[PDB]
Amino acid sequence: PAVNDQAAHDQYVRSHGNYEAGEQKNRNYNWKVDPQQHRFGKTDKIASNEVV
Amino acid sequence: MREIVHIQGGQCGNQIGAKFWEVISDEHGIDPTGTYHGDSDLQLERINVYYNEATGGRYVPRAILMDLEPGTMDSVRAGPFGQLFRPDNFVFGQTGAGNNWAKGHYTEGAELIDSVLDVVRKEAEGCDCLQGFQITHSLGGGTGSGMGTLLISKVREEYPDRIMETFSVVPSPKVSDTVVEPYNATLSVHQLVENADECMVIDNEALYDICFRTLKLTTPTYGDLNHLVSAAMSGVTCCLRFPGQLNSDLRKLAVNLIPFPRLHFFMIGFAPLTSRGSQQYRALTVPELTQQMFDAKNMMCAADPRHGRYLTASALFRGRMSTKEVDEQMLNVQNKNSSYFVEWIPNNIKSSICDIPPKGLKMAVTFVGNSTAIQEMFKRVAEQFTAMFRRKAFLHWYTGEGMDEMEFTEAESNMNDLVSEYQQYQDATA
Amino acid sequence: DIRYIFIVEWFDTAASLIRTYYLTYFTQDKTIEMYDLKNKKVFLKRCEYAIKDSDLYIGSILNVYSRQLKIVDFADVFTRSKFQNIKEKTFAMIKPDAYIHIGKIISIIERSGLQISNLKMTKMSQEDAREFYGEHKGKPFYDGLVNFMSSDLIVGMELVGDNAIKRWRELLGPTNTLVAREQAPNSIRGLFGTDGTRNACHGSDSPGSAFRELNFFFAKTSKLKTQAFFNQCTCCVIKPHIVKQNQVGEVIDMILSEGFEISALQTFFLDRPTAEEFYEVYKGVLPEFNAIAEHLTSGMCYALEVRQENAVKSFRDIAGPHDPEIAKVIRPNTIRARFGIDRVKNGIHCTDLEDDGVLEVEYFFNALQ
Amino acid sequence: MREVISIHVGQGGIQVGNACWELFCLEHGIQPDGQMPSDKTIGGGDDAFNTFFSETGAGKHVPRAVFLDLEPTVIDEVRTGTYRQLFHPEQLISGKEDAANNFARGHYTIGKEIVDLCLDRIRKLADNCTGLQGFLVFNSVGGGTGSGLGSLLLERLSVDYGKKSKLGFTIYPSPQVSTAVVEPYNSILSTHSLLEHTDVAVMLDNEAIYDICRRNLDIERPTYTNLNRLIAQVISSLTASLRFDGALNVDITEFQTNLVPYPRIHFMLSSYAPIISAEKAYHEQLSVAEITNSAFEPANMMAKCDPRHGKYMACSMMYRGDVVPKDVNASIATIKTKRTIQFVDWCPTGFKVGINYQPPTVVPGGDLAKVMRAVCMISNSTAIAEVFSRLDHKFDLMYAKRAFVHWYVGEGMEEGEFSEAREDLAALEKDYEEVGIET
Amino acid sequence: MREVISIHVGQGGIQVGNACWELFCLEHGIQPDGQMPSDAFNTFFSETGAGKHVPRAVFLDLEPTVIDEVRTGTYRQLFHPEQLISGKEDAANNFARGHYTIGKEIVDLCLDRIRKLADNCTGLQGFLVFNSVGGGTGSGLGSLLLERLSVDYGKKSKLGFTIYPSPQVSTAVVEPYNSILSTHSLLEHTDVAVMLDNEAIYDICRRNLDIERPTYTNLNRLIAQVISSLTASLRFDGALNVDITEFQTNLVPYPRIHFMLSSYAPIISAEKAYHEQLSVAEITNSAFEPANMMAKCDPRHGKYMACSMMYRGDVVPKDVNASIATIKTKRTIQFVDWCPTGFKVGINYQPPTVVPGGDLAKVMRAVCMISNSTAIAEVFSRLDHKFDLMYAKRAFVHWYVGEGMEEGEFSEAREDLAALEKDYEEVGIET
Ligand SMILES: Nc1nc2c(ncn2[C@@H]2O[C@H](COP(=O)(O)OP(=O)(O)OP(=O)(O)O)[C@@H](O)[C@H]2O)c(=O)[nH]1
Ligand SMILES: Nc1nc2c(ncn2[C@@H]2O[C@H](COP(=O)(O)OP(=O)(O)OP(=O)(O)O)[C@@H](O)[C@H]2O)c(=O)[nH]1
Ligand SMILES: Nc1nc2c(ncn2[C@@H]2O[C@H](COP(=O)(O)OP(=O)(O)O)[C@@H](O)[C@H]2O)c(=O)[nH]1
Ligand SMILES: [Mg+2]
Ligand SMILES: [Mg+2]
Repeated sequence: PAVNDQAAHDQYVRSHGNYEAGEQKNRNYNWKVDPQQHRFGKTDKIASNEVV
Repeated sequence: MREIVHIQGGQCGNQIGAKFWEVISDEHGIDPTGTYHGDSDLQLERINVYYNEATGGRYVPRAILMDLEPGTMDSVRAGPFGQLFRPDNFVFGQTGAGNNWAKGHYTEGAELIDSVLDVVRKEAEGCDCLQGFQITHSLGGGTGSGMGTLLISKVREEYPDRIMETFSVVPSPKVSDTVVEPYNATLSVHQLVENADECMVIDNEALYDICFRTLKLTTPTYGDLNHLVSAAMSGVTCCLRFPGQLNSDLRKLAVNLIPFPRLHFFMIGFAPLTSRGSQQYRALTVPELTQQMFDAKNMMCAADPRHGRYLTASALFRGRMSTKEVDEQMLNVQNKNSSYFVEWIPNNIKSSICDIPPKGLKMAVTFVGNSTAIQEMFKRVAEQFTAMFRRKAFLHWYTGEGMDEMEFTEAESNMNDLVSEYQQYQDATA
Repeated sequence: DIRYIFIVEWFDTAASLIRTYYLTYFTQDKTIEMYDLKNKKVFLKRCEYAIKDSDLYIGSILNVYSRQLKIVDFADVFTRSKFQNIKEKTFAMIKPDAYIHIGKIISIIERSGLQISNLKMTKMSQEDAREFYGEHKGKPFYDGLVNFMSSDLIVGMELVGDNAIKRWRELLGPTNTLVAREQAPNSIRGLFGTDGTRNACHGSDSPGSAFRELNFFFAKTSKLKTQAFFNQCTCCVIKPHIVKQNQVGEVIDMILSEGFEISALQTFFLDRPTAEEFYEVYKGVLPEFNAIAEHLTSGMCYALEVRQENAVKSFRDIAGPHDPEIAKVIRPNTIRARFGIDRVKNGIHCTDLEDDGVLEVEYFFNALQ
Repeated sequence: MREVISIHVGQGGIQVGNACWELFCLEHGIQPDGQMPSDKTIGGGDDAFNTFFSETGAGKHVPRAVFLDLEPTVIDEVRTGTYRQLFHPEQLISGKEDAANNFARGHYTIGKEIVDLCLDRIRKLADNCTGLQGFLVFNSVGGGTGSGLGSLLLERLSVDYGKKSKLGFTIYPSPQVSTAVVEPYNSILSTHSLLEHTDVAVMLDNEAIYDICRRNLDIERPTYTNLNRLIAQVISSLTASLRFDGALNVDITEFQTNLVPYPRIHFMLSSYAPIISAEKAYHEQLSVAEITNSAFEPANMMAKCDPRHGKYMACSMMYRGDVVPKDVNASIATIKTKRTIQFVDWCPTGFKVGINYQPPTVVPGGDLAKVMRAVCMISNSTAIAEVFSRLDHKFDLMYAKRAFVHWYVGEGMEEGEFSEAREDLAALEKDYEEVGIET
Repeated sequence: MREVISIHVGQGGIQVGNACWELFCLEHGIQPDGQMPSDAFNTFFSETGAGKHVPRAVFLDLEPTVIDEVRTGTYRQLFHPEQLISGKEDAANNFARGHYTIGKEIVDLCLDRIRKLADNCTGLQGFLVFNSVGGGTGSGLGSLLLERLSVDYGKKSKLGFTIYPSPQVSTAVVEPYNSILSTHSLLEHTDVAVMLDNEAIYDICRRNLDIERPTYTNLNRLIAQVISSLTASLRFDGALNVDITEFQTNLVPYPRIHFMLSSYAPIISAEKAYHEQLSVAEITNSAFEPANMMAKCDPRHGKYMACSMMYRGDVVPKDVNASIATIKTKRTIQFVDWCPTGFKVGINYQPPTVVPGGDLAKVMRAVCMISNSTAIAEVFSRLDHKFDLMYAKRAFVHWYVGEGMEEGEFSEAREDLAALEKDYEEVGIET
């Protein structure tokens, strides 16, 4: 096969942006929160029925 | 004596009820499970105004929940105080209205009325003496304006000597909630005007206008707008249940509000209203209530009152207060705006006093008045309707259930006639 | 998101029927929702309320909307998985030798992170005294110890909290009382203990042993009865907010120092039918009648009995004016002025007259039981 | 008490219909092997999920779907995967010979031996349900095999049942991308069958979908797998209200009477947003105002067309999330005042506001990331004329010298059928122009 | 409730943009990663609901090298993931190239990006745009950007901190052309433009900072402070607030002349700064010193029409007016005849921040001046002559015509440059 390997798969990512079908641009930031959880959004303050 | 029943149709009518009954319930201190827990004997004196009795000592509200779809009905039950309703009186359909007015008045709704017309009959005769009917429904929805209006028309023929009230939330022009808003509203008034003893317009647009400029809140919810109305609805019927200087039943409000046979539409405004942080700085004096209660921004309708003249004015002062101060404030305001009050009806303000104030405050006022300002709300609806009909847009659904083009034309004729006649007296002089 | 379900049952009053629900709990945003087992219809539409994370444990109760409902057992397997390790149950008691310090010892328990769930005080009996220690019968000191157990009042309480049993044990210190002070002076035993057999308190060691001692002293059918003396006495009830604010030890400790002989006290969880009627007398005064009777229903509440010479007058002279907001200005040393914060939560409550008090104290401990 | 019967016909429709069941199954809380999760066996006391599942009396919840395809390869793939244990064994009816993109073959020659079983399957599913609301049918107009079967079912269903609502999630031919070499033919004839039988037709052209994925999701090599989910996510948006508590619910019987101005016009193009990859998502608050503004942006239109080229008749968009009703009122007010987007003259108001309390749930490991606020739109604007005109023009060239018409003549398909079909598309095209002219 | 958007274009503009962000980031209390280690800061940033913040900026350019440095350094987390629009090819100082051949296909994404940001904000005050005329790409793209900006929005104010070429020190060889075409476009679109030529800057650091080897890293730093000095009033409590909108009505005498020259003081190294008191009298004295003009012009060579100077530091107001009296009395600084009072005093409280590893030393007081000067005609005078000489024999002309531009466009620039010179002479004549 003489196939490329994940050890070389990432390198090709950095060189010419050559990927495999259906995979995403990984920038490897520093997530203080877990990407899978946490709804990645902003919440505007909303209390109970204030007219009470 | 002089008791009333409660009937609601469509989710707009039903949703409103969820607050009124919870709004009204607190006043007498009835706990959710029907066990009395109030302080004063006055709290129990007129439990006959809206309630009844049953074995076991637990009370129950007399309501009629009528609609064609299960989404709205299955929800209100689970809410707080939702266990008070008798499951026997529940009635519901299985198909759904789909917002087609013709669908909810002749094709589907007409079939299910017999069951609903049955429930209404027992309560009316089952009481000591029936005073009238109060109903909450939406003029902007297919199931409401179609099936809702059917209930009133049949009822009126049966009980010629009773009065009725309808608190309809007419759809404002800027924000529309149903692409069929024009048709289902224009047709609705046709039947309503003939037999509806009374009808007062409340604008959802006003609901949003009042909150963001007076209460000083950040994000209202559907309950927020709902809460006020349920408090408001008690205002007209507040003085029928508690002792006071000048008691005034629902009819008495009728006598001094409708000068002529057809002009029978009203608008309301609630005060006082102070914000969370502004709840203490404002000083409470009887003159304080008057300014806002006639204040333009306090009117609960989109129509601007300053663009017309008041045919008649009514006011229900709430709580204990010096009798004269109630009047002296009223007359002065009557002269200080002599131009805005039509000149051919002297002494065009009524007053009332109820000694038991709503819990949480010390003095409050509910505004009701028939004014030439309500002219605009029809014209805005009139302009929209004429646009669509010329191109027969959105018409196939309505005509496919037996309706014929002429009936639509006839409804408009009455609609415009009411608007034209209303401005007839605006320029009238003595 | 993440859900825990506790099937619940409510004891209505219209008829003998009883019903069960699910009483779901959204830990994501503290929302409440309930569902009924009969007719399979939605009951509570997932609204907001006031339920605290520590008030949800097997064998506890919490009110919602003037309805008394309590947990029964685990609903789904998912729930019994998370709470299997946390939320044990271990019982505690205080020997009569520490009677004149009872309020203080209670003080540190709350601060530690546990919860005071149940509490009772009674006078042990010789016949059951031997039954109290079923395993130590043969030991040489077993007889002598039993002889001492029948001296004077005993204060009982159940400790519930995350890993409570071990946390309780490390709070006492070493077995012998003498050795504790040399090594552990920050424990109950390092401050109050006197001799080897007069250990400040005795606790539960093993979960297998922890179960029995809890039933024996808090079962529906127990041999120990209240010892409330109904002559020359006045009654007072600690309002719930003190338990929620974690100062109950302070309130109790305050009245012990005055020399009062504290006679009887047993917890009481109560609902509307037994709340309004007790305060029903004030119908014509205290225009806050509904609230004070209302708030009395929410959360645990202690019941107290006090007697020195003149039950009401002598105690009322330190009970002070009913309005706490004005108590501070004219009564700094009185009880409430240190805790009262507003009109409807004014801490300790005192009856009105000496001649009327007796029946009040008889209500809790004679009929309500 | 509301149920809906799901029908899938045609390979491309099969895969798309495949994904949606993963999105729907994940949303409610049902495990892959049919039996509820052991952890929360009876946790879900409320019967909210009835909208798509029917109790077996004792056990799992059987999907309310019927999968059809005249070629065993793709379906046999379905009946060997991890979901093999979910669908009813004897409802996935498979044939013997493929239609080979021969529409005449898929409607007059082979289909007559399998239509009956499909109808029988349709009937038995309904009897269990009590309140049938309507029919959702997926099918790919680009394939002959789907087209012939797809046309037949609607006509058969329209007569067997009657007035029940009918909807179709088709995928028409891309303006410039193509898959087969005879797509112009099979598309035009198919439109004839679906024109006079369906109340609503949706636009999901695949050419735009590829464009949509690249610009936001940041994926340079998209395959059919990514395309399928988006539609599956789109489906949940319209059907979210029927199965969750809602401050303002909208019924499928309520959708029909607010989107079709006239008896003939029953098409519209949809769009969805926001769709932000988890890598670059949390940098924006995702306000109610900005999401709506991007909603009408030409780029995010799921269908390859330019709405600026025409007018708007009526758009019904349902939100989902924690939107504040005033904020919803906040968004619309701005849109109308805008000048770049203009409505048709005879419709002063064209918004149907919808809100919900159930936000989307993210399929694990996918491109999409979780977000509180989401909105789906489907508008019927005069822009759709471009696709119909573009398809029609392509038809004229081939028919100039009867190229490729000999095979369709080989399956009992009358020659004049093309003559009659051509007129209807031309008739439809003239319909759009007449409606848009000002009064 | 007031916000301002930042627009940057060109390598110098991009690099000059980077410099201002380090000062702003370290000024308000945000680490480079974007998180906050536990309402004024809204003036430049926004909140995404949880955690970090997203600066309100947009970067445009045609060459990826400079920008690609950003997305690989320590400031990678901050800027918007997609707002750093990047092209594929370089214009290569062919001013035409950046306006009719390559700029047309990329400006579109720019207009959309600005469209989004304006929606989120509520109090759009104005646009501050940096662009260098000394380079082709930075010129052509900038010109179209400003042209589309005005027509799309309307009356919203704009600011441009351009960078023209030095009198004698030069960077490119075609600077005379791209410089001329820049002024014509910016003349009718940018309300306020500050000259910041380099040749003064090198004289600024060496004369004071005693840095004999200044590098572009340090040069960008000075403009970073000045942006801090001018914007400081918008994001801190003050006894006298002067808003960005309150500049066009205190610095522009006529609709045409809308150019001012910048200058800064004091600048002193921490090794030598702490042996003098730094009194207000001298600090204002050093402000008008001909040495210190941030731009290469001679103040002694012309009139003054208006000079708005913003103190910032702990200066007590009382010293303010007295200093003004000192300036007005010296006979060596003569104001224009028709303007009696030529000052608009502004004061702030927050002391200037010092970035670690910098050259400037923390001072308790400072002055930043932005005033129109009649001398500014010197650069136009010198530049106009240069264009005439090289255009005599159509040097380099055969290329610019190679990107679609017409020959007639160049000629009209010459006439316009003549008009600007004529007006300046007219304004100087006493009545
Ligand atoms: N949305 C979507 N469309 C697809 C996909 N694959 C194929 N198509 C479309 O489907 C058309 C062909 O019909 P398919 O449904 O794919 O296959 P089929 O149903 O078996 O029809 P035949 O190929 O004629 O047998 C092609 O022109 C494509 O445009 C897919 O994965 N997703
Ligand atoms: N003050 C200052 N100016 C710079 C710096 N770097 C570049 N410049 C200016 O940029 C001009 C040359 O153009 P470039 O820096 O190459 O960028 P450009 O103007 O957009 O033209 P391009 O080369 O096409 O990118 C010079 O005349 C300088 O005035 C810097 O670090 N500091
Ligand atoms: N203020 C307020 N109005 C409501 C609420 N729910 C519904 N409405 C009104 O009801 C109208 C639409 O009702 P509709 O959906 O047709 O009711 P249905 O026909 O019974 O389904 C809208 O114009 C709303 O203004 C609510 O919670 N609050
Ligand atoms: Mg196929
Ligand atoms: Mg370059």
